[PDB]
Amino acid sequence: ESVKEFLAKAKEDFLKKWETPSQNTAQLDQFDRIKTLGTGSFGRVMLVKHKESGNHYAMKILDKQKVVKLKQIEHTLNEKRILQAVNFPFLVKLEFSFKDNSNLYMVMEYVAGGEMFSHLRRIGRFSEPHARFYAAQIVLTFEYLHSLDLIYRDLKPENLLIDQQGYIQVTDFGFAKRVKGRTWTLCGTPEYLAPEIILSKGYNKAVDWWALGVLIYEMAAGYPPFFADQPIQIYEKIVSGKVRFPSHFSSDLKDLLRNLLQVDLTKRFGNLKNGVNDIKNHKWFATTDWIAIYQRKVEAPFIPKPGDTSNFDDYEEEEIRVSINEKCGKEFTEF
Amino acid sequence: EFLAKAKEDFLKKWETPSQNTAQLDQFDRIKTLGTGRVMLVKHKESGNHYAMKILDKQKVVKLKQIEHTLNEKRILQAVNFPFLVKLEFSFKDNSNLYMVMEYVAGGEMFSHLRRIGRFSEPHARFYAAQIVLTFEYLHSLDLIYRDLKPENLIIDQQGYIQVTDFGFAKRVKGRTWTLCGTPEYLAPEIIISKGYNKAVDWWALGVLIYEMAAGYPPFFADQPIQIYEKIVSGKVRFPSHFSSDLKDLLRNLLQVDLTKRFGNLKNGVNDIKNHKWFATTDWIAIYQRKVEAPFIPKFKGPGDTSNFDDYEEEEIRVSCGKEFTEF
Amino acid sequence: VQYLTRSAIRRASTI
Ligand SMILES: [Mg+2]
Ligand SMILES: [Mg+2]
Repeated sequence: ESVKEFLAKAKEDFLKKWETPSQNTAQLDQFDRIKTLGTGSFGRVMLVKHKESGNHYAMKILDKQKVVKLKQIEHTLNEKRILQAVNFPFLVKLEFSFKDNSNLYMVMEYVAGGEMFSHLRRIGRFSEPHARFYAAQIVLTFEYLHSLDLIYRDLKPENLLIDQQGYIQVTDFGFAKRVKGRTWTLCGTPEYLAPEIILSKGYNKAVDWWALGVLIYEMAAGYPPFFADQPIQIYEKIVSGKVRFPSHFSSDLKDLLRNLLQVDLTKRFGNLKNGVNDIKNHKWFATTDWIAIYQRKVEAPFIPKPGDTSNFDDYEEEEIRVSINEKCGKEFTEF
Repeated sequence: EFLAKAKEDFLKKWETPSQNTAQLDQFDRIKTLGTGRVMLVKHKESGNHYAMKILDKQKVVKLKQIEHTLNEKRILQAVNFPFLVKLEFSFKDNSNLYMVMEYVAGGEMFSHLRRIGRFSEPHARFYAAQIVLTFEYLHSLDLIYRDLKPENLIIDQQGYIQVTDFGFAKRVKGRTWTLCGTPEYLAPEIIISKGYNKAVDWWALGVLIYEMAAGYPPFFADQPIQIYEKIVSGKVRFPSHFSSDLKDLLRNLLQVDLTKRFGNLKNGVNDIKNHKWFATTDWIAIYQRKVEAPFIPKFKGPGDTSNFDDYEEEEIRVSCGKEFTEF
Repeated sequence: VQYLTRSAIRRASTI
């Protein structure tokens, strides 16, 4: 199976860069600071132009001191260390990284289309061939990531960026862990959490299969399967398990979701011995060409409108000052 | 005039405190109330019940909390206000600090809120007014409380709020930088490290009011960092059942912009006290506690802890002393 | 049923 063969060349390469992460692949003065695309609690994201190439990138400036104050040290190293070892069409690309006395830097491909969350909200919902298009992309990405013993743990619409070509690109690996065994952290959003997680059972990759089940549902309906304005009720409703499908759900879609949204870890699609094949063959994915999608030779249902931050917000623009003094030097040397 | 005198007696006490007015062998430690550890105690002689906060000298140190704890003690013992728990005694049994306070048998607001889910706006308004006044009091002494939240507000027998946990209160004419509090209640300034002031409590009030009315707090997640991101976003969605006047108030309280945050402007509290949500509030009436509580916890008699959860009881024995000289 | 979500359990002060 070319499928099995390609994931090994992939494991291999992931593994090289994983043992030997790439550091300082650029520096601040190679870029022009155009615009602040977003802000956070220990960093922001800036639209930049690489001076020599003339290409635009989304650049992440993490204030090293803030990162330590908020205890995000390894979460930070971990995301960087992962993005930098990873390579697949539908994951945002880390082009360059590097650091100052003051900051940490992560230059990503700029994806202007914004995130599926807004779009889905904007337009209400997605046709099933529409939803299936995005769904196909996730299945592959998980197949890839899981191959590397990586749990994503953060599937949700606002984490799926939509490129000019209309394809999904996954962002934010803060909570992704390389885990052979089982793990216990509560971290992903309430609507996408699997029963196991909520019961502090100690979960594994099958969680992402649960979450995919939720994404598909929301993409097809315009709301998640376990919704409630009260946080605690979101949790109860998941553990309960009762899922109702809008009239307009193909019998195929219903069947998929029953197998994805499945408490019985022994019967959940993804965790069985037949693997992702159970999903990739399911009757709801008959009209989908898996290698064409991987190669992006499949026409996308939607496309979003040299910059500019059109589909973004406006923010108070701050100087990127750098101390003459090296800050928190010891704890980030692995970056 | 009042504040003037309150600012006086608070000063007198703040510079002539009381220490070691009791001893461990004067109470029969009945049960654990909360979790450090707090125990329901009953005094031998008096026979009255109190709540005894027992602080482990060595974890305090190992956790670098000496100023903070020397502090709550110092402040608790010097404040006087209808909705502030009274410190009745204090002393160190040579291995851990002991603060003895009035017992407030009604329980955390927390457990009642979770049990019920959410209070009505009139119920919520009743509590809010009390904190609004308690903060005015406290700010007037130039104090910042910095630990507002349901699990820190006890309901007394009449259904009036009693504030415990002064763990993080500091006297701050000016500005401070310490990052403490509890994630869901932190204002952007304190997360964001460009220093902050007492306006941080009014933001917290907005969080409490919202959580009371709604049942959950405005910025919610299962990890603090995620909560911080939501707070910095500063973006808030309100339940549809929220009244418009309620919606208004929270927008003014949960203002990132210190320049338009209610309570931190020209009229101080009066902007809050005079807002349309509070129209039906007799503030002098609440201060005197001549308002009938919409809710009263079930108290049976001396020593009932039914309003509190159960907890394992470890023993408290004797064997880091030099550091608490003035405790 | 005891859910460990910060929407159910007592939230501890930022240590
Ligand atoms: Mg407490
Ligand atoms: Mg405390």
